[PDB]
Amino acid sequence: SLPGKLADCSSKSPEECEIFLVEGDSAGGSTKSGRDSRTQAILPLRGKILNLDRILNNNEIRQMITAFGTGLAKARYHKIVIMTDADVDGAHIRTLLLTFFYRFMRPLIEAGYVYIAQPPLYKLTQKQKYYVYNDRELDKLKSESIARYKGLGEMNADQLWETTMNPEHRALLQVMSVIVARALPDVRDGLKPVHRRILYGLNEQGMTPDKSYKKSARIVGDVMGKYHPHGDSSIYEAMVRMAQDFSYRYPLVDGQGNFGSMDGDGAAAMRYTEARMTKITLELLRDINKDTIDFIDNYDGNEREPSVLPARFPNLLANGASGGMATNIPPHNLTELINGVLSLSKNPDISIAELMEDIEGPDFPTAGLILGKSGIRRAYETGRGSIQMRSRAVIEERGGGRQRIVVTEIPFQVNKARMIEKIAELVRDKKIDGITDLRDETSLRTGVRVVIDVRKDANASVILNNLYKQTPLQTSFGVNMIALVNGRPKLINLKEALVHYLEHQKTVVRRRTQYNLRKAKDRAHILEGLRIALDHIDEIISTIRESDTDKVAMESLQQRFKLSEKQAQAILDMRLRRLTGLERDKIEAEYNELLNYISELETILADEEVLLQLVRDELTEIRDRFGDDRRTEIQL
Amino acid sequence: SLPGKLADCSSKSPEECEIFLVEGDSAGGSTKSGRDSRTQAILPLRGKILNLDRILNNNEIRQMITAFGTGLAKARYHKIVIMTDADVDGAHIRTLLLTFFYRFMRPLIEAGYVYIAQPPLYKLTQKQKYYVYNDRELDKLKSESIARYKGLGEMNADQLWETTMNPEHRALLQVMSVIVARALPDVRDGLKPVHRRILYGLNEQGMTPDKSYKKSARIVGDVMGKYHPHGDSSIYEAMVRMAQDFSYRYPLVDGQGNFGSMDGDGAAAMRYTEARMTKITLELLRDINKDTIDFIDNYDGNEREPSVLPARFPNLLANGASGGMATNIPPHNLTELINGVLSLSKNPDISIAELMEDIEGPDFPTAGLILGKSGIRRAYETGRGSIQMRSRAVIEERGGGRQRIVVTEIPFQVNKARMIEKIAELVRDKKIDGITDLRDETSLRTGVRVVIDVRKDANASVILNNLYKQTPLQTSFGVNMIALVNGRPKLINLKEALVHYLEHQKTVVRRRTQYNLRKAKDRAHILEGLRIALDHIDEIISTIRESDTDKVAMESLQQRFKLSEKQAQAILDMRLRRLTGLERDKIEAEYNELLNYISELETILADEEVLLQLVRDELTEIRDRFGDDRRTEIQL
Ligand SMILES: [Ca+2]
Repeated sequence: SLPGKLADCSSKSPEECEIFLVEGDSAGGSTKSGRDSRTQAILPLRGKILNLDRILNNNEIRQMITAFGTGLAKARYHKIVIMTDADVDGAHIRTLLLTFFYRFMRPLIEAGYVYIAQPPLYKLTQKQKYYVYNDRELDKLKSESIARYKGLGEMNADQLWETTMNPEHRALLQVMSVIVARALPDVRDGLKPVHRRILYGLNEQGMTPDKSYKKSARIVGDVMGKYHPHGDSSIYEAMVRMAQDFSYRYPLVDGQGNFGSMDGDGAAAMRYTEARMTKITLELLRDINKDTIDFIDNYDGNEREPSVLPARFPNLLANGASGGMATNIPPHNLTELINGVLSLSKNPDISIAELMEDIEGPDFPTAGLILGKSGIRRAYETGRGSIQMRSRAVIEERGGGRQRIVVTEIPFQVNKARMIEKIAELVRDKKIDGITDLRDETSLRTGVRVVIDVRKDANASVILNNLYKQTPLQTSFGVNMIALVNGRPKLINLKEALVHYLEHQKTVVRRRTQYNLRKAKDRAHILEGLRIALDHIDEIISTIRESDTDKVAMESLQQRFKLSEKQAQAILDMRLRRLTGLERDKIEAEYNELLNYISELETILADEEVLLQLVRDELTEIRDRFGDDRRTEIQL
Repeated sequence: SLPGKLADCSSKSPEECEIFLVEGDSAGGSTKSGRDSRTQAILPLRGKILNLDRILNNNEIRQMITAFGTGLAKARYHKIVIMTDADVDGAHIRTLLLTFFYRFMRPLIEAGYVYIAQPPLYKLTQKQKYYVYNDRELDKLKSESIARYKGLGEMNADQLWETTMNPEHRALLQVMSVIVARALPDVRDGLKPVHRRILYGLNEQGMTPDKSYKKSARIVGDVMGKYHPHGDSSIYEAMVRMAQDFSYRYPLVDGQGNFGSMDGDGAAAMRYTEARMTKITLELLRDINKDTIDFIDNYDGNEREPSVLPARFPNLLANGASGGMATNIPPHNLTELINGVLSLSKNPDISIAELMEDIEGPDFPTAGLILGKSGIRRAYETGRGSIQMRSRAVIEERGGGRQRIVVTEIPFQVNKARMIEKIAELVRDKKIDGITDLRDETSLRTGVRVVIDVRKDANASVILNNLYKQTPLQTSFGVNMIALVNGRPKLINLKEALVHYLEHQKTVVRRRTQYNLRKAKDRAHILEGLRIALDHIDEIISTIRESDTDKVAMESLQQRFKLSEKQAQAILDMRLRRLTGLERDKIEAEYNELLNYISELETILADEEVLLQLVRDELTEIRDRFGDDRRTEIQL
């Protein structure tokens, strides 16, 4: 009987009593409310405390035991219900607890004293809503919107009680797609859920590069409330990351203010730093509203969001993807990439070895050196391979025979401070002799500059080679090209990544042509009715002003001038100001051009290669405006 | 020369060198970037570590010393600049550091080695923008929008460098309104910045009680991005608080899901819990868009927000205000309050003693007992007084002479768990004898129920009185009626609080009448032009279709039919569908009523008492629909 932590029941006979183990925040309070305190006692576990990571019993678990009473047939509660959420987090505790019981308290499992809660699963809102517990029941329910309960904290006390812990109605049980899709980038646009939502929220609020910087909170707050309902931290961090010259080969966010550093310096408060779209990002959301990608419902059903972006440049390979680290893809050269894609499109059957005549290999924003084509080959042929990144370092001779190491560029994602802080240790731990001083003079003007002062007697060259060994001054990049292909996580090699990409581009362009074509017809149709309308205006006003209701108006108009439902409507929504003299010709001018446009669009659609070239050209154009010089040197 | 923490410079002569102490997150990275690493070294202090709270030197401060070199004329840097933000937080570190230097390192101050940074203060955007450093310079600037820099993290590296740390241009210095207004409630609506923004964001997104619950994240995310650019935690917590039956006498938020408990149980994730407006909250935002309160610019200038709400019930006193705790106001009875206000309005000169014939005193959502009219009197007469809250407890006799204490209601804001957890200690510490068992069977059906089992030999009554002493089972409420009056924090007594309130109501109602009156005229004017327009339609179409541009159209119309600029405009924006038969009469019908309405509104405005009664009645109506029975008993 823990006083402050556990809620006790009146009954004292273990046969009657039942104890619910719920996650404190998940449903501690509401679970304490809906219960039948005459026979129901609750013990909320402090989720954070519980965290294969075995160790001495937790204060939380120790309490769990005390309350049971066995830790022996002297048990206090015959039934021990485990209430936990459906979510990733929830299954954690459910398993940890179960797993636990087996190891130090199996008799309970043997005795059938531990149960597992079964809350509703679905609520069908069609105010009438439904309480389904499994797909089959749901399938039968719907045949005879949906919203799946994935958190106990979504439910009120009484409902929690009525559906899940009230014996009369309850249905106890004796005794990872979120994790997946939520991390891995789509192979089509390179973005992972948070990033895509972010770039989308930038687009939706029209924070284009041509307009002024908006405060960061203004974007975090929007995305969090509409697409990504989690801590601001996760969104702001991910947004900061896209804005760092040393993190993205092609920053997608344009930040203003303090945005951290290679040393893991933090970024300023979100209400201080400003951010807007990068010009290259516009090529990432280009045509998004021309039915080029399928939209989906947002987490709660009140908004709509892109399953992918048009991604008019090969972003996955370009900017890379980063890691648990289920995947690990490196940045590449946009010019090389686009050139590689153009080479793919000229002939489908091109070899990875030939793709590599365009795509030299990785190309980190941080520059530096790659130590050989070996790991690159393996990584491109299979999707896995270690790649050797070594800093750009030179030694320079000065005064009284003294020497000096100057580190100009460091390996990607290496924390410069921790590296400096490390060499220092190797010197205090006397594992390095010759270093008389080390400074990190890295600034905006000098660029990265770590300076190691070697002494006269020492050998800088030798020391240097010893850093490649004892420090991050050389780091391996473990390629591991995993990405969402066809909704499923897949491992890809170089060619395959581009293939799915180019495919996406052919889909985007065609889908755009179609949208544009059916939007033009729609408008051409509407213009015909307007022309008719305007021409015989006298008539139109006659038949309308004779009509008693807007509905019969619709009727006469279609009847007498042979207008369509849409057309009649448009004429009724015409403003008197459209009656001026110039209008008629603008309507005819817009029409005559629109007809020509419709024609050109049907021409693209009709011919396969015409469309592919359209893709070829648009790609070529972007490469021309955004492509730049390679920074990382592959040597040997 | 701390390696990993401090950024070093090349120069080694203390005369040249200068060290900047900046707040790590504030501007650690951007400060490391803009610097002149040839003579400028930076030491970012880990803000969190630094937190009158004196103690053993911090690891942070210890580093500060090491780097200086004196801690002696053996100093390393002749100049020691302290860069910190303007914000509340910023002045903390600025003072802590200064204060520090005096105590263990005064020679430096004596030597003039410590300076203080002076970043720009204002940026005037009129793309041309300005860099002002003080109001006078600004005043001269504007005479010859504004946005005040209040965070170093708002600035880029190069600007930080150019304006603040570049010696050529820099202007060093040898050697709380936010805190205020940001906590205290406005005496007019009872709300404090976060709450008002929240209720406003509920209104702006139309999350009215008649529509469905929206996920909590959907409100947190909106408010945070538009009005309150801080951690989601602060907003969600404050929103949860407004939704708790045991926290607000009149919940302003209508929550669904897990929302915590008296035991300090947490609320569920914001993406799990649902929330919407409470019906009483509608009386809080009633007429907000009828020019009843002054709007202001939001933190970044892209949005507009209420400096106050209409607050059609006395919310400050009703729901209270809570605490550092600069203020502390208790909940009250809405019926009593409204009655007290009506009593005020019947005669301005009413005494606090008479107000108290309506307003019995505080009235906590948690019920319980108040121990006397004493502290109440003092609190109402002066705005300060201790009030004694005691639980509702009874003893009941059972079996073999055994007794029992049953606690039904506890004092306001007392953490029930911590209280139970406390009594338990008093029993293990053998400071209480007779308690054979204690249980907290509080549920939704049983309500609050703490049960203390006393034994036969013990005296429950005696024990009980010993709890009032040794535990929160009795708690004092320290009244302290401070609130924003006229932009300034002021202490108020009972009468004064209502006075400022009733005043606000007279302002709201009049301001509404005026808005309604000038909006009706506007529309009456527009209707006259439409009538004319429609009547002579043949003409109208003639003169319009003869016009070549919409501008000359405007001209002819005003000229020939003597229409006004607005009127001519409206006729041009008329849709052909408005030409149907029924329209003309609706326009005449709407007009004929509108004229009558305009008349009635001028009647209110004209007469003082007519308006006051309007307030009297509207108040009376709300009291009738929302007023309820008093829960807290004032006894003796
Ligand atoms: Ca947080």
